[PDB]
Amino acid sequence: LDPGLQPGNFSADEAGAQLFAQSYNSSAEQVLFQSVAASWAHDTNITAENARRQEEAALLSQEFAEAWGQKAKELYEPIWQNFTDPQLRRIIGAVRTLGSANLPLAKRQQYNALLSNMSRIYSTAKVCLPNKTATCWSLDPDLTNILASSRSYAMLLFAWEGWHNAAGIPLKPLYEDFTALSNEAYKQDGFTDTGAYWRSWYNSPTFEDDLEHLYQQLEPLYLNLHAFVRRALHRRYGDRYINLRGPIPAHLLGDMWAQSWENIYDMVVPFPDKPNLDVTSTMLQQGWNATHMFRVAEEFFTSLELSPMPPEFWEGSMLEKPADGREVVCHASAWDFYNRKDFRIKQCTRVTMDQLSTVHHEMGHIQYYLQYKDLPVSLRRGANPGFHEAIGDVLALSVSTPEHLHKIGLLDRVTNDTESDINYLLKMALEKIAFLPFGYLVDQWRWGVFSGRTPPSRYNFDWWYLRTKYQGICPPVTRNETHFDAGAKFHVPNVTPYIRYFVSFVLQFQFHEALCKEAGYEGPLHQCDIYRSTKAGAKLRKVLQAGSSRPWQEVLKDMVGLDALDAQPLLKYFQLVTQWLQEQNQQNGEVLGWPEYQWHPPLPDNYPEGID
Ligand SMILES: *[C@@H]1O[C@H](CO)[C@@H](O[C@@H]2O[C@H](CO)[C@@H](O[C@@H]3O[C@H](CO)[C@@H](O)[C@H](O)[C@@H]3O)[C@H](O)[C@H]2NC(C)=O)[C@H](O)[C@H]1NC(C)=O
Ligand SMILES: CC[C@H](C)[C@H](NC(C)=O)C(=O)N[C@@H](Cc1ccc(O)cc1)C(=O)N[C@@H](Cc1ccc(O)cc1)P(=O)(O)O
Ligand SMILES: *[C@@H]1O[C@H](CO)[C@@H](O[C@@H]2O[C@H](CO)[C@@H](O)[C@H](O)[C@H]2NC(C)=O)[C@H](O)[C@H]1NC(C)=O
Ligand SMILES: *[C@@H]1O[C@H](CO[C@@H]2O[C@@H](C)[C@@H](O)[C@@H](O)[C@@H]2O)[C@@H](O)[C@H](O)[C@H]1NC(C)=O
Ligand SMILES: O=C(O)CSCC(=O)O
Ligand SMILES: [Cl-]
Ligand SMILES: [Zn+2]
Repeated sequence: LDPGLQPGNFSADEAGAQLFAQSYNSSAEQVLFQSVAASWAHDTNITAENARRQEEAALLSQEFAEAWGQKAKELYEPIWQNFTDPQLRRIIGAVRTLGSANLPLAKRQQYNALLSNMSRIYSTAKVCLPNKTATCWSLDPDLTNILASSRSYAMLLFAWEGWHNAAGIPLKPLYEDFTALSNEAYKQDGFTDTGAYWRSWYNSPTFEDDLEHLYQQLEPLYLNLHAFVRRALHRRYGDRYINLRGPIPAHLLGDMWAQSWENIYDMVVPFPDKPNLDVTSTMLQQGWNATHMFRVAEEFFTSLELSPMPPEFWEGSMLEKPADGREVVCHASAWDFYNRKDFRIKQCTRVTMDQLSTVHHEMGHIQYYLQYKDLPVSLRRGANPGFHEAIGDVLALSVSTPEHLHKIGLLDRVTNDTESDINYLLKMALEKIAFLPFGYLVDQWRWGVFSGRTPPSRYNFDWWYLRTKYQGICPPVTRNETHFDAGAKFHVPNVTPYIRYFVSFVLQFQFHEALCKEAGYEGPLHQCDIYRSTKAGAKLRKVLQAGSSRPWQEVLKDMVGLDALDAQPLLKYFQLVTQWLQEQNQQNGEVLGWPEYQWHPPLPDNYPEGID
């Protein structure tokens, strides 16, 4: 790539490996910077030239990783793993893994070009109306808003079917080629497949057993929530479109992927007439904008004596969807340019309660970057990716409490009684409990694809098996193997792992319990607010500053006092609504689960032409 960035002479000792690590990280910052810079230029401004520059930067990275990774094994292949320094062998281990740099140039370009094509197709896909193909809808905000607020079966379906056909179908041939190239690359590193590489980041010999054990404890909660919500949908949409012993049609839960259910809170509220805990209409009434939401988030972090967002963030970030007519990736993201200075968020922010927590979630990533920027490049990661995803969510739990919402002016009164307490915990259940099966299943699908279990001829078949098995949902229309419904979820074509979200959703409640203890708080865990707790903030600062220097299991014991992940804090948090939901399901004579697994709803009568 460039002589200055290539490695020189180092001895085959542990002492030389320390010198090797320092020279690697120094040159790496420059390589990562141009790569992240070119990705930013593309994702905020999607064109052919920016894609070309993106791919050109991707090649240089692979050239860098090859030279240093090849030189690492040359010097340290047999002797590494036997070093006394835990931090060193972690760094050296990551360096010898070349990834897509194991491929020849011809295949490197194919690998890099596929990523850009899959990314381009996903973010530029549109849904046009069939009769008057003029006003085509994008995913964000148009289809997102339709799925959130529309209560028309036909309209919801048209949006769901349109998006899955638009994104999915053209992605399939490209995703097949990527999977083969990805496996070829990571097999030369000694992994069975790419999936095995992804799972290794959690450095646990019994990882799949642990996750499976956690979900078994969490399944009863989802089953009761599922049943209760199914009953409410039955009353709304009727006996034809809802089967009380079958799976719920996947377009009715208020979300394109049915990943979180908060948008149907109004339909399923236990005790209505009380102050609406969805503060979205108040935000719009008071005139909240994107800039307000990020600053409200920032203030929460600084109240814990964590770092404020630097000048570069406010200068560089994209906090609203451009009105220039530009084509942008609207999926929210948090950016580290590896120059210990430039940090940014790219978000097509809408003024809504769930977006306010998304803002917190994205700012949690940034806060992480800010806390470990002084560490060496290889250690600028979370203890595991799940830690990175859980920081912003932990604070959001405090923020969402009716007491805190009152303090920031979004809720006029909170009568502390049993009925308000059930209203809130159900709302949080629709956000947190509903997601668990989806967070768990996405990577199970991908682990099967990478391992060869799920060939192209079974992509959709295996996707909907897992969707039905875990979420208890069915496709609102018939699907075959021309469709590729997994590709209609951002993370699949953008090749970024999803298991971190299941880990994060379990872990954020372990964190929340630990911080409320250190805040000196007592009483029900779901009414805790760590706002302005410098003591709780000093606990968070230490884990964030650790980065990836210490193994996540020991980092977790210093914080929570336990070696591993644990479902108890999550169960403790929700206990009251769990008992309440079981009570209600028994009184309604509900069947938990979906015994009629084959059932699918019929089409609307004049769909699509006529209904529009
Ligand atoms: C809303 O109502 C709930 C239910 O009554 C309140 O929970 C109760 O809060 C009080 C005061 O914080 C807790 O008192 C504490 O009890 C422990 C004993 O475990 C004691 O060591 C402390 O010194 C303190 O006296 C009480 O435990 C707690 N009840 C339960 C069942 O957890 C809640 O505080 C109310 N929320 C608001 C904002 O007023
Ligand atoms: C093109 C660069 C990426 C956008 C970025 N990488 C860098 C070096 O800034 C990155 O992976 N950021 C992670 C948050 C994250 C970052 C690092 C971690 O170790 C873990 C999480 C992130 O923003 N994830 C988001 C989803 C996402 C993930 C990857 C993308 O390319 C785009 C969006 P979120 O989970 O907040 O919905
Ligand atoms: C979007 O990217 C394109 C390039 O892919 C940018 O277009 C160039 O802009 C520079 C700077 O003004 C001009 O000198 C070039 O003539 C343009 N080239 C082409 C091919 O159009 C464009 O500026 C970017 N848009 C934004 C808002 O940054
Ligand atoms: C896959 O399905 C395609 C379209 O689906 C069919 O027609 C639409 C309008 C709906 O009525 C739906 O229920 C039907 O299944 C077919 O055109 C295509 O041939 C199918 N692909 C394969 C390989 O069979
Ligand atoms: O809602 C979020 O952003 C957190 S869950 C991850 C996802 O979006 O798929
Ligand atoms: Cl992950
Ligand atoms: Zn995230």
